Amino acid sequence: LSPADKTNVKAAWGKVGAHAGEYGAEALERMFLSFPTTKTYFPHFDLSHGSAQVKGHGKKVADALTNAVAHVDDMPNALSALSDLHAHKLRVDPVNFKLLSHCLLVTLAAHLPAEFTPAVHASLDKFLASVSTVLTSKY
Amino acid sequence: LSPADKTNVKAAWGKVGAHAGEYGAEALERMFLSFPTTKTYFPHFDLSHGSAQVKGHGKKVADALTNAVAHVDDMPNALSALSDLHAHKLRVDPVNFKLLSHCLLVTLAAHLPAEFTPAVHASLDKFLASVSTVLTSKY
Amino acid sequence: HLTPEEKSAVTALWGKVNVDEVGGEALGRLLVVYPWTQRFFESFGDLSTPDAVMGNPKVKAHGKKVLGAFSDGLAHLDNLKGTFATLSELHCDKLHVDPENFRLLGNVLVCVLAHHFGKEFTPPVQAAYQKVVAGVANALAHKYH
Amino acid sequence: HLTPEEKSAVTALWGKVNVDEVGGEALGRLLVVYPWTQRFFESFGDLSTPDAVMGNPKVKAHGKKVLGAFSDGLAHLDNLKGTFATLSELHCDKLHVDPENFRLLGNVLVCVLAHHFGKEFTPPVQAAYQKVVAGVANALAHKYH
Ligand code: HEM
Ligand code: HEM
Ligand code: HEM
Ligand code: HEM
Repeated sequence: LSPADKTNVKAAWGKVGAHAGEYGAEALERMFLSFPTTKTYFPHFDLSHGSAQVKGHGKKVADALTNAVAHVDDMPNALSALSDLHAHKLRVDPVNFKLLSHCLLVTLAAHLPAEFTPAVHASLDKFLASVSTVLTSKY
Repeated sequence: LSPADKTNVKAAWGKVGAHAGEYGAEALERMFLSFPTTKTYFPHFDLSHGSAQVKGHGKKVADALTNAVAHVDDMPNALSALSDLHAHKLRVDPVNFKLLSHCLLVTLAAHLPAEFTPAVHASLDKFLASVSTVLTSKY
Repeated sequence: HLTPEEKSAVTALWGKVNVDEVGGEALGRLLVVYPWTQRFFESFGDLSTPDAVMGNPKVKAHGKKVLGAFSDGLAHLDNLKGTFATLSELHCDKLHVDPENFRLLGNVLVCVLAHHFGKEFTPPVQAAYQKVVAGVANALAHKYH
Repeated sequence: HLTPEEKSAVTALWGKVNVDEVGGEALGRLLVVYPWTQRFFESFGDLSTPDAVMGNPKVKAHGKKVLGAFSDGLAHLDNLKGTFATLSELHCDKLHVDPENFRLLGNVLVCVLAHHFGKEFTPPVQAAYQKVVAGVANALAHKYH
């Protein structure tokens, strides 16, 4: 990421703060409804609105993203274990990372109107595409 | 790239040898006919079959790929100048790098039947996707 | 392809949309977020900064035309191919825009609606709009098929 | 949309295709080159190495069925949607395969044809086949639209 993008991502994620988990759970719910093909990766999950399993999983996704923001210059190393899980174990189709990234952007636009400027939108899209590249690196 | 992929790429490119330029020109011709949208990036070019301009440009593409094979562990540095040209100056749509990569694979399959094994096909696809990632890095 | 509930939810929200500003914001954000799209709009003027893009009068005026085509599509959901026939021919044969970019603009429009309506742009409301933008993208890419 | 010349070039080359081996090679290479596709074929057995994939009898047998559907499509180019109606329903509603993978298989098949015919698989011949595989991919993705 470029210095301008790093600064935009750190500033936007700071405003997200303690609500990261909530936003993560909402992004997953938006993905399951808009793109039903993504549901096949979670047969062992309760996928109903306001599910405790979706809330719990949304927190884990958000924690991984918060750790990626803090380690923005060393993302492949910080997310190494997650790459093995998604690519080797779960065999997640790479197109699904784009679908989740889009749903996270929609979630942030709906909750942070003053923060979601065109410049910040561009930086967050670049950050999520970098995260997706690391998670599919084993392919 | 993994050690297995590096070895496959070096062995397949060694067999290509002095015919790299010819294969580069053929890959471009295959791209222009199969995907006519790509022609808009070359209005100043003679795009007819057996064009001297296409032959000359095919040699430049092949030389850049040969340099990438020799600097496989340091690809972002070796291809840095080409990233600025394609992304900042020419504004090449990222989808076009996938279209050219596919046409190069078709060209190699038609000229090297004994060399184009499923394992070598997989390694060459990974190498071309790494080249494409570097050339679109400025986006 | 839309259930009666989904159709009423899309139509209700669309009537609240400020056509004079939503279109300009969607087109402007495509140019900022995906910079390769700027080569098709060189003749629009100054596109050097995000603020110059959003404030460009030709970007705002063109955005109104784009949203007008989307409004036309919502009025003829059963016949999307017929409603976008000449527009498909224009984008393909004259402009040579790769069809992947139609999906990107559709997704950017979804982000702009979420930004303008907040909590009113609920997950079932988004799901119905995703069906609409995918249909519009597919109808625009017909002359390539 | 294929020109009469393009239609005759595709049909002529297809008559030379060894159905018993081209299909197995195209399916096998998809599993090796794009490893995420392997999760849909877990019940096929050992897929751990490229040699195990290419030598798998269930991969070879299934490949013949895939090529059979392509042959059916080439016989009904004017009505691709009708020819792939039930197959579209199967891949979408029962298997939940992302439509992007239909394009990938089409491209792998193009590589396999170039490998089998060499210099006979000329750039105009490839151009006509690219239109066919894109048409087949679009007809298979209809039940999603
Ligand atoms: C932004 C991209 C993503 C991030 C940061 C992310 C992060 C995570 C994390 C942290 C875990 C838990 C790992 C553990 O507890 O050991 C996880 C699990 C998982 N992820 Fe992702 N993930 C992402 C995208 C995806 C996508 C696109 C899919 C598929 C649609 C997916 C499917 C799964 C599944 C199935 C599991 C295992 C759930 C379980 O069995 O408990 N992930 N992910
Ligand atoms: C494998 C990926 C590619 C490689 C290695 C590659 C390599 C090159 C090289 C070495 C040059 C010449 C630079 C110079 O002389 O200073 C060049 C020029 C150029 N490339 Fe690429 N290129 C690739 C993909 C593409 C694609 C996909 C397009 C668009 C469809 C494209 C369009 C151009 C154009 C328009 C020029 C300038 C030609 C001119 O005005 O003379 N390139 N490329
Ligand atoms: C996906 C939804 C899209 C719709 C509904 C759409 C609609 C339109 C409409 C209605 C026009 C006006 C044509 C006229 O007045 O005769 C137009 C023009 C144009 N569109 Fe699109 N468009 C879309 C996507 C795109 C994309 C993704 C690009 C390129 C990135 C693009 C580039 C253009 C250009 C360059 C023009 C001509 C502008 C000029 O004459 O200066 N469009 N579009
Ligand atoms: C794009 C061209 C494709 C064609 C023409 C095609 C055709 C077929 C055909 C004819 C069948 C047999 C159905 C039956 O006998 O009832 C089949 C089954 C299937 N296809 Fe495809 N297919 C294509 C792509 C894909 C892709 C890309 C995937 C996944 C990556 C896929 C996964 C499957 C699976 C899992 C089955 C069921 C196998 C079983 O019952 O064990 N197909 N396909």
